[PDB]
Amino acid sequence: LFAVVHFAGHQWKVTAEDLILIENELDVACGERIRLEKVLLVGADNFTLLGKPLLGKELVRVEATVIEKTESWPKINMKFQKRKNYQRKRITVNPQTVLRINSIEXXXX
Amino acid sequence: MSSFSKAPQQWATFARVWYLLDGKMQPPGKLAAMASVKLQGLHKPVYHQLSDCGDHVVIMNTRHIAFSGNKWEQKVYSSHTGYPGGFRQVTAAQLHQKDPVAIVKLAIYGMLPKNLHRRTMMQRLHLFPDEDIPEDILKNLVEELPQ
Amino acid sequence: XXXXXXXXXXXXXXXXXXXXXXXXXXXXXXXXDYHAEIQAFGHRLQETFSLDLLKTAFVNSCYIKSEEAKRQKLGIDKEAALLNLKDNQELSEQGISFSQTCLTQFFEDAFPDLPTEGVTSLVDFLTSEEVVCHVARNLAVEQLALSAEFPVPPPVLRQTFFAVIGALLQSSGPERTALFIRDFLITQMTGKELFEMWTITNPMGLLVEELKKRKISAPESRLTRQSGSTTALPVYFVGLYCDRKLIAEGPGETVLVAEEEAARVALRKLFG
Amino acid sequence: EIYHCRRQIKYSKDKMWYLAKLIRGMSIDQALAQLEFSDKKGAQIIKEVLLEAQDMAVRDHNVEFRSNLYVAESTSGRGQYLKRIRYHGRGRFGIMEKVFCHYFVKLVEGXXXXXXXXXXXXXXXXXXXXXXXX
Amino acid sequence: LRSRVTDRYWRVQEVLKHARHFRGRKNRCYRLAVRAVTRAFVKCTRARRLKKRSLRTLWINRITAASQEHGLKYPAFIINLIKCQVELNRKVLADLAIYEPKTFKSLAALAKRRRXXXXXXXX
RNA sequence: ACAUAAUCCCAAAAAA
RNA sequence: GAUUACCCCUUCUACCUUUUGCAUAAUGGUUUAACCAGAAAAAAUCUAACAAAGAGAACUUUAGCUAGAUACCCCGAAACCA
Repeated sequence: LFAVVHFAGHQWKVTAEDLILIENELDVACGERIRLEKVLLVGADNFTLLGKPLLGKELVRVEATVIEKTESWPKINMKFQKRKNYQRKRITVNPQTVLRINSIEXXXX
Repeated sequence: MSSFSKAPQQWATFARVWYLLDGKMQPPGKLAAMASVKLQGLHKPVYHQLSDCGDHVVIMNTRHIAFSGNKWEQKVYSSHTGYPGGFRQVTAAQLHQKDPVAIVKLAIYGMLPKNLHRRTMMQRLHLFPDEDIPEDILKNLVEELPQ
Repeated sequence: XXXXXXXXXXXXXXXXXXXXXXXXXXXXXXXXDYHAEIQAFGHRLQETFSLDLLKTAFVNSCYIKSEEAKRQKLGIDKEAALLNLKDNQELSEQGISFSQTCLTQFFEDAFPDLPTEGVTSLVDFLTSEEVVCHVARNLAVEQLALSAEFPVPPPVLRQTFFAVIGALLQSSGPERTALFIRDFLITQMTGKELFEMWTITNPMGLLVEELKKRKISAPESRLTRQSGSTTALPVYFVGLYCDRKLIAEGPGETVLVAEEEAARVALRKLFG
Repeated sequence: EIYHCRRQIKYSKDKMWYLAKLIRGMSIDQALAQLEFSDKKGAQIIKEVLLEAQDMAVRDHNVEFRSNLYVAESTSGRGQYLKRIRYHGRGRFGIMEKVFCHYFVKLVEGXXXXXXXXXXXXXXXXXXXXXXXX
Repeated sequence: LRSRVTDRYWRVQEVLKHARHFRGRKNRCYRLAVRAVTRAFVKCTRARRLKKRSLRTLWINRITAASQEHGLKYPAFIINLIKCQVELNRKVLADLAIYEPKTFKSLAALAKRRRXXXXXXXX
């Protein structure tokens, strides 16, 4: 039994107890419990539910918890042009957020 | 289970599966394409470029291969040595009359990507002009896709 | 100034070839007091009581013996710390017992279909020293632990951890403890190792015992097919059934290993 | 451990390194015999270094059994260079560099054990099965 | 009057600190270290740009394989998924194409169903 | 009909 | 980038100078350390002082005058003369 959610313009496969990092900040305080939408649901009894262009809010639910807001290792981006004397060095650190998936809710209709 | 921080999925490696391909009138080089697909492992959803997950393909009756058109006499295989004027032209006809298993193999030899994995997957390919397979005492999977 | 940076670079380069041992008293930079630690300990966790028992939980016999030793050596004055250890050992005793009872209740309620041997194995693995001590070190209990000789060694941190357990048992009661421990241990397991350590000896025979005990049916292994490979490993397809009904099927390199894995999958299959 | 060093001696470092690697790992006796009957300029010098190392081993460390001594490490460093003028034709002068070698010898007690034997079939069957499972 | 002091030596020390694990004089000499560092950063940017392309191609190959196992090709599967209003990315689709053959089998079944219904409605 | 080893970028193929 | 505590596979035509255009089989460099090549305010813009006056016995002035702050780097001849 696993689900497929969508956030920050990126789709992800989520399962219970899983830890998933999402881009930047969700504007949510650490320790709080948030709900996410559902692109797809697949039950391990081989029973799949796929809605379009979204799944049932009443039918299925996904609830996860935010651990903290971290920062990925610094990436060095440099642009260089040959004999134009053009060199631009920029160090960019991508912000991230740690989400702990806790409860995947499935109810019968 | 568990997945962490944007990672591609490959675990370790798996065991290759030996396949059998029939001869008798299938077009040369048309078989080499799919045989190269099986050689690379492009038919497997678990495929990886570096892992070299490709399988082992065994083809039979390579002399019974059939090339269309006038290309039988008109196809020229070039073999050149270091010595000056060592350029040799061998037609598909005479080559079939001498060493047929070379032909199809050459058709495969141009399909695969270069460098290492080419020869690596090339050693996974075996051809015979007639059917004798002691390796068939060892049970393998048979795939039939004639053209 | 260049002198301060040369001295900082020389100290940072001197620390590479020389590694000093970890000290417990000089560990924290700020002054370490009992009340500060127990206050933060009370603010983080839900409920915390019995500050005396909590402080006693991080007290070890080695520190007391060393202290009394220094008292005898110097001979300046004489004080009695004796009550601490005597009060701690009891909390540890009750702690171990109640931990066993609680975990037994957990395995009883969660997995009723689990045989006695499986219960014993899982309890032995869950109460194991290495795992619990690992959880300890991961929870940074070693920072709150007081050890004169060395902070690192497991006999300190483990007994300290159990003392903390018992302390939570007496002070906060069972209802809180059941919340605390049950959360961590499960999250720690995560593996197949749970049933693997019980499978270390005659997997087939164990399956025979389970089947004969439950459905009273002798397991039968039958080869359903074989796909050979001479080079790396041959693949044999081995079925395992009872009363003509197939329980499981699986591939193997050798007949023995194939039967082992088939018996393992069938072992976890009857676990539910 | 018994250390011995010789500095400010003038010989080719690359040439001395030949006899330096020769006695490395070898026992005291075999190294002695070798250096004795080895033909080169470094033979005598390294023989002297070895002899002095043995004398220091016996006298200073008071070793009970001389057979328990072997050569653990031997190395050759480069010292200062003496610049000389080599006269050539057509009024040109080349620079002849006279080199130097600092010989260092490190000895450790106990019986010498060195195994260069490696089974090909075992190593292959292990490394392949471990690489295929990773 | 000023001095060269430790500035240049510290800059060189930093560049060489970033020049570690490099081969030859490039992990030793300063100039070659810089020359290799520039190329290293350019390659960093370019490979980080083409990484998405490589992953996309790989995923497309995997999905193509899993599709061909069911008797249909990749483009037909894509079209069917488009007309099925499925916005699912090829990454997750490939992950399902590997770990969960059942879901991909269902999607392929619906694909063949939509294709047969369109071919029957067009006739 | 030009002068070192072939094919006008691999191998082949066919006539949305 | 992946991948294993190492590597093979995949993605990329040195730097500088000179040029319409150089990875170029155009130029310079063995490497390293160190040395080494934009220092001139008239009119102007700008910050302040006072204002038909400014400015330390000198000049300017139909809003000026005074002060401060802003832009124009090195090496090399063949030869001439004493």
